[PDB]
Amino acid sequence: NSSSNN
Amino acid sequence: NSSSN
Amino acid sequence: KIEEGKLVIWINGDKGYNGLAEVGKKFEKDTGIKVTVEHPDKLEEKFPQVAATGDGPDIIFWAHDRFGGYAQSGLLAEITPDKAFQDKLYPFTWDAVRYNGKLIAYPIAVEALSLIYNKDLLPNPPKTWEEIPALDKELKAKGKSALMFNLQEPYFTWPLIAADGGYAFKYENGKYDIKDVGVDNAGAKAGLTFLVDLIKNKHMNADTDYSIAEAAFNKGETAMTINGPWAWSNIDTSKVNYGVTVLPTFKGQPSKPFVGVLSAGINAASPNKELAKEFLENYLLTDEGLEAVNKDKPLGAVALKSYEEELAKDPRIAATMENAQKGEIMPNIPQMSAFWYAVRTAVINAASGRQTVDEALKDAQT
Amino acid sequence: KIEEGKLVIWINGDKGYNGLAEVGKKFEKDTGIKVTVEHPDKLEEKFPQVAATGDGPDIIFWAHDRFGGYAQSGLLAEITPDKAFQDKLYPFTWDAVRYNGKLIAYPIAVEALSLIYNKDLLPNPPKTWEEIPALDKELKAKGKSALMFNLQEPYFTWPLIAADGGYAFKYENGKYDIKDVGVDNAGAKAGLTFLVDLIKNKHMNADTDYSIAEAAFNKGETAMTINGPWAWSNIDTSKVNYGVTVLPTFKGQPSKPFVGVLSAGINAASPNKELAKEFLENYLLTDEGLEAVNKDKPLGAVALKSYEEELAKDPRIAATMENAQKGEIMPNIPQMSAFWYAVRTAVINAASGRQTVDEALKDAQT
Repeated sequence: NSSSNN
Repeated sequence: NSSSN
Repeated sequence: KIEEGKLVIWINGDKGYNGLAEVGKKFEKDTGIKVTVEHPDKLEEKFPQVAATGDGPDIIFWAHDRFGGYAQSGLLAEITPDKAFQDKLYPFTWDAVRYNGKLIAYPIAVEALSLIYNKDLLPNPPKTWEEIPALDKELKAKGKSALMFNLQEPYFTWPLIAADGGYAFKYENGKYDIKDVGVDNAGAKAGLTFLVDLIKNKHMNADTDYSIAEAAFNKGETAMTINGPWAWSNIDTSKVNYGVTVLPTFKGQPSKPFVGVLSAGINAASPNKELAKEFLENYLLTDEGLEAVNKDKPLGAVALKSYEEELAKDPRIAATMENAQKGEIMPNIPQMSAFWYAVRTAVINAASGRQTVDEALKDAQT
Repeated sequence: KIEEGKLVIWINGDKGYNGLAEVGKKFEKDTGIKVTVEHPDKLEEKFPQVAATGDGPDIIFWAHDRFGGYAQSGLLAEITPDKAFQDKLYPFTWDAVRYNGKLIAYPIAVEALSLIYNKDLLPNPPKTWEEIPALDKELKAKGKSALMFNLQEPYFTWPLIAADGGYAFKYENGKYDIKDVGVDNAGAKAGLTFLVDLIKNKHMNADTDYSIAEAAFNKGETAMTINGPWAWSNIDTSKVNYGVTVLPTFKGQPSKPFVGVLSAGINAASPNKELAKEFLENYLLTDEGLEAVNKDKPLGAVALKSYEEELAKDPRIAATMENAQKGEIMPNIPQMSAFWYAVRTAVINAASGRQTVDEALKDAQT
């Protein structure tokens, strides 16, 4: 989740 | 003299 | 829309908003410009919405980590104080509010969490987290607890998670790599595991929040708590004989709190930008201005050199600085909101038993 | 020659240079650089000579009239404080240091001459210049004199010359017209003629200078004098019971003193421009900074709003403001140097009878 959406 | 440099 | 000729300011209800209002009153007396201070709930989340339509407050106060996201959305006005003014504040505080090479807010104070303890219940606070379980057992037999703090906000648990190696985003080549997260490495797992075990062994409750923890410490029910400078005022009122010191170490490593720079940003849609700059530069960022806010609720270590020198003598400030130095300044990138939401969910799910520590963090990583 | 990592400041010897030096020490302990305050004689004339080449102070203090000439010669560094800082000072003070659309100095104080009188010699000061001759005759019988002021500097006689119509350069079309000088019109002739007659009738000596006048008044020998705020310190020490009031009128018209804005300019050749701006912006232009200078020698009315608020209560300052309002701010055009030299000669020559008033003023006009 921390690394998500661009 | 007032208008001089 | 935002009314021209007045200033509306938003600041968290835990801060010295009444003190800030006094600065606002001085501004109005000198300029005739009304200043209204408000403290909405979840203001850091409300601002983006209201500022999107072109509304909201003229000035918003919050730790710098949320400002990058605001700037990326173009919700903040660029500030350009002369170099002389910039010299009145510590260089690193300006870096905290610099996004894409532009200053996007005025730094106000440097906040870091510290261990706060009751000297009448524990004259010598633990130097390590590993000592807390035994200490709680002892205190429990006395009708008291060892430590209580807000488990609902990741800000408070992060110092323990980062202690043995956990981290948010890897910083390399002069930039943060959003794709390289450290919330699920060996160190992060060890830290959250220790916290969850404290819960499993009845040394802490998974439902403990800010209010509960504050009440417990101010009423003398728990020997320690973890909080910031703003909390000192309420403790002074409770008359508890407290000390503020370095956070306990974990696995021989110091706790590493995420350091926040309380900052004041100006709404890009505000028709009062220059008025806002004059209020912040000429009134708030002065010894008298910061003193007014600080008297209400302690700001901790301030960005204004002249005033910090006056607060340096305070042992509570020295402890705040010691913890700040052991931790790290939060990045201000837009991804910080995703990071905080992710960790919040991980901690709550693991603490409540909804997920194993390892899977909760694996999901936070993703 | 010049020196980097250091600040050399020049200011007139009658001002509070010791007080300014205290502000300098404050700067030194925070930045590490030493600040040297000096008060050379005729510094306003030496500055252009040394600055023109490789020498001179980093910062120069003087009334704003001389700065236009310095700027035109490229001797001053452009100042660009942010708009917020500008709002801490009155707008007209910045206009006084604006040349060719650029700020070339930091305004400090607003200076105007007032009538200073000894209440033990003259309980009620004269409202008109025409009353002085009779007043002097009365005092002469008691071994005293009515009035004594510095006749060697035209600044002190200008209020009388301008009272009935005299002026320096006419202002029209958004600029001073150097081809329209009013030092020889009916009003100017009447004013200087009155002064020449006062001397001819032995009511004042043509050789009276600053030192002579100051000693006479502070020793209680003369009932009145004409001077600025800086002179009040020496009078307080003399224990003389003095008052500061509006200048006498001439031909029913109020005297019109030329108002000077004491300003601080930075040498264009200075390698310490940023340090100089920090000293002026962050240290001097603060309540504590101006207070230190003011404590040594009164600055009179100040450009800084916050401090003026505290000084406006002083009846002596009120008198200063009243005379300033009846006068006019000095132009800062390059021709001011010539103007002052020309009128200085005219007044001295006419007062001593070495030139007729008409020829003296006609020459000054030219």
